[PDB]
Amino acid sequence: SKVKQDMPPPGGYGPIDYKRNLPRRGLSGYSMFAVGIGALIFGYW
Amino acid sequence: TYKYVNKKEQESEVDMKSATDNAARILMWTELIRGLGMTLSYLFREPATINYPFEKGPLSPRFRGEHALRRYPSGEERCIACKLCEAICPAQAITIEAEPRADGSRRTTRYDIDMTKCIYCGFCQEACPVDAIVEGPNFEFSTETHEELLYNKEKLLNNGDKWEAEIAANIQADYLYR
Amino acid sequence: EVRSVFPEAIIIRPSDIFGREDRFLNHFANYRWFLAVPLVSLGFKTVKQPVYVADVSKGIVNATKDPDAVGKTFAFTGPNRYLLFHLVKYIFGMTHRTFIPYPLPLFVYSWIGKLFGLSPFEPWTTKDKVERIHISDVMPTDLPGLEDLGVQPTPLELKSIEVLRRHRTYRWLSSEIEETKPAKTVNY
Amino acid sequence: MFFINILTLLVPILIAMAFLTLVERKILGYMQLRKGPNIVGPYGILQPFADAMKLFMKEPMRPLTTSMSLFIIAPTLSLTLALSLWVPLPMPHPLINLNLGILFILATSSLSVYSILWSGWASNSKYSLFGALRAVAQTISYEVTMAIILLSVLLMNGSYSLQTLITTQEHMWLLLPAWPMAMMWFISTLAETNRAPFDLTEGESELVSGFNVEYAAGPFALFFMAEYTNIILMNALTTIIFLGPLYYINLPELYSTNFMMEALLLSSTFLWIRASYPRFRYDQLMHLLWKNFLPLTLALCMWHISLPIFTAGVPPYM
Amino acid sequence: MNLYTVIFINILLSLTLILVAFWLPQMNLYSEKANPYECGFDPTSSARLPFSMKFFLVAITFLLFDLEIALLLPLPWAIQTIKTSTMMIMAFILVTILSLGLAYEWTQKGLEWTE
Amino acid sequence: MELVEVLKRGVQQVTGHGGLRGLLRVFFRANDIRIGTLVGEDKYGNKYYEDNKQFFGRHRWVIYTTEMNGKNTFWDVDGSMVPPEWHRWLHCMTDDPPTTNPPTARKFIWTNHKFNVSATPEQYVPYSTTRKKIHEWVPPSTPY
Amino acid sequence: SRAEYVVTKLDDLINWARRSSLWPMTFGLACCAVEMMHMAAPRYDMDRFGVVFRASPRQADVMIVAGTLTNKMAPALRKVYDQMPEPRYVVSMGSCANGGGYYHYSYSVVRGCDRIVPVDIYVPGCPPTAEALLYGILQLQRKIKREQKLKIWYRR
Ligand SMILES: CCCCCCCCCCCCCCCCCC(=O)OC[C@H](COP(=O)(O)OCCN)OC(=O)CCCCCCCCCCCCCCCCC
Ligand code: SF4
Ligand code: SF4
Ligand code: SF4
Repeated sequence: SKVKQDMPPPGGYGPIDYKRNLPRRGLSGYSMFAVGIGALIFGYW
Repeated sequence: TYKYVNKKEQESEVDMKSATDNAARILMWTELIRGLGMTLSYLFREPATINYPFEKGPLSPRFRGEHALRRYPSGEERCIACKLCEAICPAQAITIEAEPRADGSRRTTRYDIDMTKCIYCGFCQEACPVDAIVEGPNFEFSTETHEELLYNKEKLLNNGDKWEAEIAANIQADYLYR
Repeated sequence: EVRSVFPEAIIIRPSDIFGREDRFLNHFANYRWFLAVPLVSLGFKTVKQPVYVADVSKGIVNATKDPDAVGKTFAFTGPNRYLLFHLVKYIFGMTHRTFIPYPLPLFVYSWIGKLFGLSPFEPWTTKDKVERIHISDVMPTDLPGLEDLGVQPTPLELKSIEVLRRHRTYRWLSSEIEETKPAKTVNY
Repeated sequence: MFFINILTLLVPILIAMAFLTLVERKILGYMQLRKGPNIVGPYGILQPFADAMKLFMKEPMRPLTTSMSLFIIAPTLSLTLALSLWVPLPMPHPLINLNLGILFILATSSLSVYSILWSGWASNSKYSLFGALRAVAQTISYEVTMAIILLSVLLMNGSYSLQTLITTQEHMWLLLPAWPMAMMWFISTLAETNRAPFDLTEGESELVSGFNVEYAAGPFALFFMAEYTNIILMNALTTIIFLGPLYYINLPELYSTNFMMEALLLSSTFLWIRASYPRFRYDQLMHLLWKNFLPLTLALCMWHISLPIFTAGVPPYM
Repeated sequence: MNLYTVIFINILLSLTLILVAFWLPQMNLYSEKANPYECGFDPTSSARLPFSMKFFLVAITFLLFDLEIALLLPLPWAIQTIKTSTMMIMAFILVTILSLGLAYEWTQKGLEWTE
Repeated sequence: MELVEVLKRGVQQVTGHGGLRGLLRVFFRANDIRIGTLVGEDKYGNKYYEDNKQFFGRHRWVIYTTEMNGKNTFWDVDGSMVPPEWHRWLHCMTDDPPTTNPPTARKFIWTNHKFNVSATPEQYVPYSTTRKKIHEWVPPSTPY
Repeated sequence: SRAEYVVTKLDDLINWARRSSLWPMTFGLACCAVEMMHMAAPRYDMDRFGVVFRASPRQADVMIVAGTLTNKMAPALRKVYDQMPEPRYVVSMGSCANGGGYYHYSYSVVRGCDRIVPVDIYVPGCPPTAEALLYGILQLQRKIKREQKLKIWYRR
């Protein structure tokens, strides 16, 4: 019978990811200072 | 080819928005809450640990552990004192001494392995032209003394008479690769 | 009784042995935890001829190969017979702590040893230990000893620091053997 | 009856330290994709007792190069102060009601430093001395900020007593007026207790068990439990001062339970912080806490001096 | 008597625990375990030698800042006075002067360590 | 909801080892309550459960015997007690257990496996399997 | 009930403590130390069994000789073993330390750590699988479980 050698499947393997993926998130900074200062002024009152 | 890892293109763009963003990176520990959330994410994952004596890590038929001397299905001793397993053993762990068995057969009167010299490399089992000595599956033969790890013909034949049900099957899997 | 049962035997009779984990020099050096050391008759009228462990060991290990020594007793004594007061003074000089000697009778020191031996653990002192400490060692020259067996005995002054540096403090641990004005020997 | 109250205040805190050990190990584990102790007990509830018994049965060490007096009296001081700090804690009704409670806290902690600092000297070793000097630098870093932060915080309370903050926080946490003060106090409590990222005294890969390398047995156990008691103490102080739970004069047990919840969260945050970040360098710590926290601390002290006045919000004396 | 009682009790707890730690176990004392650790090999020298520290100036100014803490700490009692302006101005002067001294030390590189 | 389903699964785990006696006998002896399909028992009494929805280190596990060859293994559990019929399956060398795919029987293979022996008697003491190489002269039993 | 029974039970308790809280030492010289790390890794977590590393020997109850022991490193190993406070145990890991291993016949190798320190258990391999070293650790636990120290104290 014919050979069997554990070759890769026909059509190649799928696309592997290797690049960096660190997704941006969070608020705009303006909003964070605003929330802090609002809580601060409310607590002062 | 190549590529830079810690090289910005260049500088000289700033606005109040970017300054506020960097100043809220500072003063709020923004890039540290990310690591905190990472470790929190790991808190809620199924851990990879296993109850060892009950559930055990996966091994292969090629796995080489304890040593054992095998027989034919007739119960005949399979080694023939050809003494190349000791010739190639790169730690000089194997001493062999032979005689005619009084049946006129080539057999060993001696087969020792200092298992504190064996590097568990498998050269002996891939050199034995009869598949007499193998390197069995076992990895749970820790002892309280050095003398127990100085084997002889009887201990190896006992390991063979013990693990043949596993050795024969793993060989059944692993030949056609060798 | 050992002769009566098994003749062709060897009976070694050492003096009070000293060594790294003995109960002779360490026993006299642990008298610092009490702020003064008692000695019957201030140590005088008592003589000690100690021996080192290596000497007794080499003696036994050669006697198990010597074709002689089949019906022979031995006196593993060692050299430099010592008087107890001067010996404890040397111990408390090599162990650089202090030295406050004072006399004590044998009956009260025996009662002390008794109530110390009231212990489920390893006692610090016993009546028989006091008695054995305060009787002198026989002049051993009626018997062969080590040099008839192949060991040259070791003086205390050369091996005592190995035993006694454990007991020193800082300010004295880095002190040598040649700064202790050695003990005064006797012959009697 | 005061002795029974001492029991109720002492033995559960020791149980809670001993189980903070287990909680630390298990949370670090599950943050490391592993399971902590689950063998000795049903879920590891006996591993602290195993650890303690093993330590108190190991032979101690009285080395030759050391000073035995400081060597033995320093762990005593450490546990004694760590366990005396818990005494005036209002939860809500304290055992010892002092009019200068936080001063007692500050003095007791600044004396708790001396346990480390005398143990490291008596242990005549290079690593112990490294650790003692590192502790000197650490205290020099954080004590100024601790005092001024607590001053500016209590400037809207009116007193150094801790029972008064339960009334100051009757309707609102002090976290909202002062979140920056709370931030820097949290990091100060972190540098205090010699906890991560500011370990810097038991710096395993820099100082191989600094101030403890010559300590083996129950002495080492004493240092360990003192650390793990001061941790819970500092979290309790954070949640008493800032995260004020609910008083409800009829029901003090509600205060006790909400205090429990908040201190548990803050201690778990300490462990989380340990698992996340690496160690500082002990000059980066001084530079940080003198060049980022102290100017801002002084400025917010100024602000909280002005703020009672231009708001007409001066607190009362009793 | 209550605080004295609590502190005596904690002292007794610690001393009893150390007695237990020292007189319960079994000992095998000898000089190779009672000599200092120093990572396998023996010390080349003593630990009781001069240790050149490099934040001595920061230590002195910590002492001065602790005195400034002492001066600032009576404010929770000062604020209940009737004036409220002399104390305002004096606290402002004190804090601004402390911060000016800190800025001078910073610029003249005292907070930095002697390399 | 979801919480309810996982709590139902927890109840199934709690009530699937006989009763409280067996539940504790398993929990304090293996530190896991996880239920699986009984693949096959041993001649000593081991159980060899299985559950394939778990990840690839917990989908097969043993629940050891309380007495193997007179050792009282209720607590002194060890991994050597798994005979070679199940070593291959437990260490995931196969997907074919000895209930369906048993091994070839031979007249020299041990019928009674042995746990690891290193401290007891019944252990291995080494020695030379060879014989006297040089033979010494046996003198006569007579004079002259 | 009886004094001997009480002593047996107290022995069981103290053995359980020393057996469940053993604190090995960060002493890894060669390749075998990587399998020691992997036994500290999540799959075979040692801390599950109450086994946590302490870098100091004086806070350590056991040493794992994981690597080759040279003539130059043997004094340090012995100093460290001495500095460990009793009760203390040793575990030789790999053919390099149990015996000489792949370097038995060389000039700068001690042909067994058992020439320098006493060994309770020998773990064989080159390297041993982390499961194998875990078997060795649990075998040391089984060994401590049968000390009978207070029993001999009672019977003296
Ligand atoms: C109404 C008008 C008036 C209003 C007045 C108020 C104005 C707004 C005030 C905002 C000030 C907030 C205070 C923030 C303090 C932090 C200061 C800072 O800049 O960070 C310090 C440090 C800097 O690190 P670096 O990268 O080197 O930057 C320095 C560059 N020279 O970076 C660090 O701190 C990192 C070291 C700390 C890491 C510790 C880990 C902490 C993890 C987060 C814990 C969060 C939980 C807090 C819970 C506390 C609740 C009690
Ligand atoms: S596996 Fe390698 S080292 Fe071991 S006995 Fe065989 S040939 Fe020798
Ligand atoms: S075991 Fe194999 S290689 Fe070695 S002597 Fe026997 S037949 Fe030859
Ligand atoms: S026995 Fe093998 S794996 Fe272990 S240290 Fe030696 S060469 Fe490396």
